[PDB]
Amino acid sequence: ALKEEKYAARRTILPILQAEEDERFVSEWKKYLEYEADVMKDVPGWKVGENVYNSGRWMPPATGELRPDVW
Amino acid sequence: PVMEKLRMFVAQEPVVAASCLIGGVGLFLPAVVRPILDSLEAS
Amino acid sequence: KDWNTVFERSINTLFLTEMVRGLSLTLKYFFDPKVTINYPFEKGPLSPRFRGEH
Amino acid sequence: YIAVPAEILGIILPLLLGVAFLVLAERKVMAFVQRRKGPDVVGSFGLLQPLADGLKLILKEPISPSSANFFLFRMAPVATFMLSLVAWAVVPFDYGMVLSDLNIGLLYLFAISSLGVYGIIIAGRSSNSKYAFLGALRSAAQMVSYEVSIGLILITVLICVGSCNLSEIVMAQKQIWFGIPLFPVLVMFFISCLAETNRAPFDLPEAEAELVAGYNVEYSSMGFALFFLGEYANMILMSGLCTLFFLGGWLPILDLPIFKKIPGSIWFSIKVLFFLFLYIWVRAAFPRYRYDQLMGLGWKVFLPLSLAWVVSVSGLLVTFQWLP
Amino acid sequence: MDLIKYFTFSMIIFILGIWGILLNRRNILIMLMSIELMLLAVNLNFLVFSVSLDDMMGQVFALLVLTVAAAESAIGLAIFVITFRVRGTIAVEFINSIQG
Amino acid sequence: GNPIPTSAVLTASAKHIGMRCMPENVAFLKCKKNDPNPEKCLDKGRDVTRCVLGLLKDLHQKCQKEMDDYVGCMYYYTNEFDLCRKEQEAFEKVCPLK
Amino acid sequence: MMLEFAPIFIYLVISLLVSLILLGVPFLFSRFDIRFYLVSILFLIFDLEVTFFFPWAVSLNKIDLFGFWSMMAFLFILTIGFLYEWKRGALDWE
Amino acid sequence: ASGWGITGNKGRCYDFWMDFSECMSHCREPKDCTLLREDYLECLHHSKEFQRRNRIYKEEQRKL
Amino acid sequence: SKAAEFVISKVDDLMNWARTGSIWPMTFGLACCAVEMMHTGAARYDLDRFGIIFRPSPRQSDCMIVAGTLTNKMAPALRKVYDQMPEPRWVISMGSCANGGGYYHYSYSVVRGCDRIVPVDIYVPGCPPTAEALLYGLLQLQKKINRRKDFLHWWNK
Amino acid sequence: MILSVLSSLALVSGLMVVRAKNPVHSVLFFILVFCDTSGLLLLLGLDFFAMIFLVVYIGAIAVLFLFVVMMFHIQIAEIHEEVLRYLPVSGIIGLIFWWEMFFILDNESIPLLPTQRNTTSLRYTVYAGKVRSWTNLETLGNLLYTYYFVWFLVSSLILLVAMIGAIVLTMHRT
Amino acid sequence: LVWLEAMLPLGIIGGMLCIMGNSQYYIHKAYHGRPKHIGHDEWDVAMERRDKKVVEKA
Ligand SMILES: C[C@@H]1CC[C@@]2(OC1)O[C@H]1C[C@H]3[C@@H]4CC=C5C[C@@H](OCCC(CO[C@H]6O[C@H](CO)[C@@H](O[C@H]7O[C@H](CO)[C@@H](O)[C@H](O)[C@H]7O)[C@H](O)[C@H]6O)CO[C@H]6O[C@H](CO)[C@@H](O[C@H]7O[C@H](CO)[C@@H](O)[C@H](O)[C@H]7O)[C@H](O)[C@H]6O)CC[C@]5(C)[C@H]4CC[C@]3(C)[C@H]1[C@@H]2C
Ligand SMILES: C[C@@H]1CC[C@@]2(OC1)O[C@H]1C[C@H]3[C@@H]4CC=C5C[C@@H](OCCC(CO[C@H]6O[C@H](CO)[C@@H](O[C@H]7O[C@H](CO)[C@@H](O)[C@H](O)[C@H]7O)[C@H](O)[C@H]6O)CO[C@H]6O[C@H](CO)[C@@H](O[C@H]7O[C@H](CO)[C@@H](O)[C@H](O)[C@H]7O)[C@H](O)[C@H]6O)CC[C@]5(C)[C@H]4CC[C@]3(C)[C@H]1[C@@H]2C
Ligand SMILES: CCCCCCCCCCCCCCCCCC(=O)O[C@@H](COC(=O)CCCCCCCCCCCCCCC)COP(=O)(O)OC[C@H](O)CO
Ligand SMILES: CCCCCCCCCCCCCCCCCCCC(=O)O[C@H](COC(=O)CCCCCCCCCCCCCC)COP(=O)(O)OCCN
Ligand code: SF4
Repeated sequence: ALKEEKYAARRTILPILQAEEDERFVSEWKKYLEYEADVMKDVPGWKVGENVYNSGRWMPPATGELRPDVW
Repeated sequence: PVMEKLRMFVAQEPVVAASCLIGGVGLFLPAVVRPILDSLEAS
Repeated sequence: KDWNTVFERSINTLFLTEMVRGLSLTLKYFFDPKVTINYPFEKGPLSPRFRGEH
Repeated sequence: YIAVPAEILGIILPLLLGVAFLVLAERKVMAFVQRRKGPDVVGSFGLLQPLADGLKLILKEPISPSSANFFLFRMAPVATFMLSLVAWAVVPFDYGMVLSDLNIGLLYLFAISSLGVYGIIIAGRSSNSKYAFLGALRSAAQMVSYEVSIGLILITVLICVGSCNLSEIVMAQKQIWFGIPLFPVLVMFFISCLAETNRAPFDLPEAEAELVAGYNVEYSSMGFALFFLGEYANMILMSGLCTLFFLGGWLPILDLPIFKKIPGSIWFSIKVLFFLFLYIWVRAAFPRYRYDQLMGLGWKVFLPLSLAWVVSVSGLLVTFQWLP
Repeated sequence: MDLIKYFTFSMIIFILGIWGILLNRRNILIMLMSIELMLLAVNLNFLVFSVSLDDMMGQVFALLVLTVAAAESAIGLAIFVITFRVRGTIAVEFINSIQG
Repeated sequence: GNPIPTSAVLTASAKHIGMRCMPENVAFLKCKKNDPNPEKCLDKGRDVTRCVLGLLKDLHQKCQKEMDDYVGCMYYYTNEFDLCRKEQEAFEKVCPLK
Repeated sequence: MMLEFAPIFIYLVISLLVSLILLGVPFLFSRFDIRFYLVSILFLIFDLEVTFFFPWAVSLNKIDLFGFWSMMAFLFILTIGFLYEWKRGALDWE
Repeated sequence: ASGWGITGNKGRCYDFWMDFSECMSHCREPKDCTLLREDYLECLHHSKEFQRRNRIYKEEQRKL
Repeated sequence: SKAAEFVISKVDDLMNWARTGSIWPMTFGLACCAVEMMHTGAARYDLDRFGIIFRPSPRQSDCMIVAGTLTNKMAPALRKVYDQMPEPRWVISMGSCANGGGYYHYSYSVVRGCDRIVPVDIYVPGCPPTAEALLYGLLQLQKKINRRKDFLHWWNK
Repeated sequence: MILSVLSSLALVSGLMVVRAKNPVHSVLFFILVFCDTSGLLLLLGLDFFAMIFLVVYIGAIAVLFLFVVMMFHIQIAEIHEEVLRYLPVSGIIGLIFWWEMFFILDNESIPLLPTQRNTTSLRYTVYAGKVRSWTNLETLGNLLYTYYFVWFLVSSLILLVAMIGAIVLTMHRT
Repeated sequence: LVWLEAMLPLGIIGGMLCIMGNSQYYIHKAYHGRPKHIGHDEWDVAMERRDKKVVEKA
């Protein structure tokens, strides 16, 4: 019961934390897209922020670190 | 006449007999008592 | 021989009953006074017949 | 992280002092049972005896016999001493009083225990002495044999708790100390701890008078002291583990405000002291088994009983749905 | 670069096992040890892939492979022991009588 | 004025938040379930954030002292409810969950 | 999280240093017994038994009756092996 | 492909896997499921993503 | 050097205190004198209380007590055990037999004093010396150890 | 860098496994290799496997190897041989394996070149999976005994075979 | 009452254990500003990292 109390507490404040994180990531992604537009200016055939997945479904950017979340 | 053979086994191997009884209780409870408790809960 | 005596033997073997008495009377001497002599301030007893240095 | 070394030293140095005084306490209690005094000249009430013995040891010339395993011979005591030290990183003394709050702490302790055998084996083999080698082999076999029962008892506690975190194991005993329902398991654990630390009535390396040479017979000066210190630190650790698993660690005896006044570290210390006293008392009370007898006890008595307790506890908790 | 570095670690362990087979023609105990090294490298390969792919199958199989490694070493060392007992030596010239 | 919405403040107020911002929370979670893309969920996030910050300001206005003590203890014990029962009761007696 | 393992490493380094200091300051002023192999084999088997017990013990609340009986079958096989060893005299050191 | 994630949730690439499998379960020619298959493999290895980002880094190193 | 000598003497006092407070004899229990030695270690006199702990291996020993008659057959064994003792080390000769051959002096099989085989620091007279006499001899050994100035002699060498 | 350190330690320790003249020394170096492997496992976040590698590989398997090798008392004459004449055959076989097998992942798993820009801000955090995190231990235990229990039991059969074989091949009852 | 001599070394051991607990507890508290929290999981770490921003950027 003690654990469920803590876990319910985490559940009620989840949406606001997620919304904050979403706003942060969107702003950072816009900045990175402007950066890529500048760097790849004068490279023909480019498309800024092209989705590499054919389905077009959204995935977070891959990081190239095997297990970053545990450290 | 296997009723003092078990007596003799218990007298000579108390540790093995105790281990068998303890583990047998641990096996008997989920095998028999748990389905009974599950059945009484359904009704 | 009998279920009661076999049970009593099994319990005594499993519960180390006879090991308890040794622990108890070792513990009894723990609180009693000690026999050690505080040499050289205190000495052991000797008799007028003691054969020491010529 | 800059303050981490200070915490580590605040663990290691008082532990070494505690070992030095555990040796003195063993001598004192043994003497008092034997109606004598034990150390009482070197310092008041003999309280300076450990410092004098340590000073003597460091001022003793090392021997290092002309063996072909010069490196291994000196590294074996280092290995056993370091292993005795590092188990304390995960030991909690009170709520939040622990260096490493490992989620896998129980298995980590099991791993350290399993590693302890190598110092003894390497000391026996590297010493270039058939007696030391044979004694080391026998001691190693005894330790691995009783490690099985220790692991199974660990599993019994784990089934009750549902987490390998030592602090969680302590806090799971707020309702009742595990030593009450699992009292035979606690007795089994204490005996297995005696055998695992090569302590009486299982102290083969101490049986020189029985034509059984110990694994450290060729050692002098500080290698021998390292072996001794590791052994006594492991005794303190086994007492601490008995306290954590079955006597509720830092918890008070009764959940009452009168008992909650005194800090949890003091509760933990008092329980550890009780178990150390039992170590000494047992050494004072009984003769020792032969090697073959204790091996038979390890494999024929404690393993079957430990496995049976695992089965019984798990079956009972599953049946009535009392699992964590 | 993480995944290439984790994979080359296990890869050097595997190549070391292969080299130990190649370099130990008079020492079959080390040949057994080299085979364990290869098995350890494969086990590491399963664990790394499990993390990289976010999949548990690599972890289940790693545990089972550890069981196989243990049984393999037990039986192999028994066979080594009985070979030594029969011959009184472990030299390779005393285990070459079956040929042709 | 407006309390800094740190982990301590949010965790201490979590029960009030769950009782008060339930519709916004559920709507946000449904939209996240349908689409994990953060851009396609910003509106529901703003609704959630406004509800939560309004409730935070309200609770600060009603019981300032009890809220301060409860938040302070929660931060001191890293949001461990068990070590904070007294001030939790004091906070809930003056700022009822309703 | 693996954060808690870092103090263990620093602790190991410090313990090693203490060991070297203590050990280094005084430098300033053909009979094969098969029963050991057999006890090693038994320890290996029951070591793996404990290994497999750990996840089971922490997972009992989720695996329920099926997991309990599967582990029981595992133990039944291993205990038949143990009975075989017991009868054959592998556990006797006399 | 299994769906069991290493942290106790659905695996990262399992929805891609299931789309690919469901496509192949009724398309008599595997070339009709090529796009979903390469999406699954891209989720496993991120090859095209990292290649494109390396192109960006390359152009940055060229223009500096 | 008005400051170096004081620190040196303090160091030597610390070394002597450590070495007198922890004397770990190995017993060469040869004959009747070993029984009185056992009594010295027993409860009435309690050599433990002086820090004296008896060791089984010469490797962990600082002192050898020769308690009893030394025969010609045994002499090589005594010398080899003495040669395994790490420095610093001392030898106590206990009883007339070990001191000078005693009642067996004129025998064809007896070493006429263990000081023909090993250097002796203290001679404890008696046949056997009482347990208290052995304790007095051990206190004389402490007195001899307390004249050592190892650090000072090495500083000047 | 840290993986460079651990890989270098593993490389040297493994060479010592395969090249030490004394087999007891080989067993000890093998133990160093397993310690380094455990370090890598801790880097991957697999603490259960990191501990189990110590318990089983070092605590049980290496102990078995050490007991057997120590009681063998192998003389170096029985297993000595010069290895200078193997350098070429190891060179081709190693190179071919090196060129093929250290780089097999490169075409499938192309590394991300680390740039002079902070990509850490593009890490997206999903708090939903963080409400109730599972340990490596409980994630494995959720699967071993229910969904894949047959493989578990077959492994038990393998261990039973090991026990029977150990008895039948070596037992000499007094 | 002579047996009280033996209780002094045991009391010293107990005090040593109390030190190994409390000294490491107070050093951690002084450095981090609050006592160590048992059971720090992914959620708590994410909370602390986000709280650094929510505090410093205010
Ligand atoms: C019982 C017996 C006794 C014996 C025994 O057991 C048995 O005892 C056992 C005891 C064991 C030791 C226990 C413990 C460790 C520590 C571990 O070492 C941690 C290393 C990890 C953690 O390191 C950092 O982790 C976080 C950063 O990641 C830090 O967080 C910050 O950053 C956060 C984010 O901004 C902020 O939010 C936070 O606020 C902020 O604080 C955190 O502080 C810090 O710890 C991994 O880190 C690396 O990994 C990176 C990824 O690969 C590498 O990145 C690089 O490559 C990238 C491209 O790939 C490029 O993009 C990058 O630019 C480029 O740098 C890079 O090399 C490096 O970072 C190494 C293993 C070892 C020694 C064990 C050995 C084996 C034993 C001796 C066992 C032994 C067997
Ligand atoms: C031979 C020689 C002789 C001499 C010698 O050596 C040997 O002899 C040796 C013998 C040694 C003494 C032994 C013991 C102590 C006690 C210790 O003092 C208590 C430890 C502190 C923390 O630990 C507690 O707290 C834990 C958490 O609650 C308890 O856990 C609970 O909860 C768990 C979970 O539910 C359950 O599982 C547990 O069962 C349950 O108990 C844990 O048990 C308990 O110990 C006391 O804390 C307090 O101090 C705080 C300061 O900040 C104050 O905080 C306050 O102020 C904040 C700011 O505003 C606000 O935010 C806060 O809200 C607000 O509270 C406040 O006063 C109060 O908290 C002080 C050190 C001393 C004297 C040692 C000195 C040195 C020696 C004399 C040695 C000496 C050298
Ligand atoms: C040292 C102890 C030895 C113990 C030996 C005795 C027990 C050995 C195991 C024998 C098999 C089970 C016997 C127990 C009968 C009671 C089974 C029972 O109660 O039924 C449960 C189901 O029990 C089982 O089905 C488990 C069977 C265990 C598997 C035993 C193996 C049998 C053959 C397997 C074939 C695979 C090939 C073998 C490979 C070697 C009902 O559970 P549920 O359907 O309501 O929900 C499932 C669960 O609660 C949620 O996860
Ligand atoms: C608050 C105080 C807490 C104290 C905690 C620690 C307690 C003190 C522990 C130390 C006690 C003294 C230790 C020295 C004795 C060591 C020698 C042990 C020898 C031994 O194990 O003998 C075996 C029986 O004991 C055993 O088997 C031991 C295990 C007993 C477990 C009991 C198992 C069944 C219990 C009944 C449970 C039923 C209820 C649940 C359903 C049988 O071997 P043998 O060869 O000596 O045979 C001869 C029998 N005369
Ligand atoms: S001196 Fe006397 S008491 Fe001592 S051994 Fe010789 S005869 Fe026996």
